[PDB]
Amino acid sequence: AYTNSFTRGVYYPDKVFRSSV
Amino acid sequence: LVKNKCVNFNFNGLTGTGVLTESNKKFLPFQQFGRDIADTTDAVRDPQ
Ligand SMILES: *[C@@H]1O[C@H](CO)[C@@H](O)[C@H](O)[C@H]1NC(C)=O
Ligand SMILES: *[C@@H]1O[C@H](CO)[C@@H](O)[C@H](O)[C@H]1NC(C)=O
Repeated sequence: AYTNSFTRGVYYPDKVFRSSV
Repeated sequence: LVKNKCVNFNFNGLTGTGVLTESNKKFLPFQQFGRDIADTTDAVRDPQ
C-alpha cells in the first residue's frame, strides 16, 4: 500500500531559540 | 552568577563577553540558548 505525505517529516534542526526570523 | 556587568561568560562551551539582563524571551524546554537575525547569540539560559 502507498499514500501521500503532505507536510509531515518536519523537526527543529537544533536546540536554538529564534523569533520572527 | 554575575548580572548587569561585562564578564567572560561561558554556558556549556558557548563562550562570549558582555552584560546579562532579565530576559523577556519565552524559550521552550528543548531550547537552550537563543540566536538573532545575524546568527549571533542574543539570550542564554542558566544550566544550573
Ligand atoms: C509509490 O511507489 C510505488 C512503486 O513504484 C507505486 O506502485 C505506487 O503507486 C506509488 N504511490 C504513489 C502514491 O505515488
Ligand atoms: C541545582 O541545585 C540547586 C541547589 O539546591 C537547586 O536550587 C537547583 O534547582 C538545582 N538545579 C537542578 C537543575 O537540579
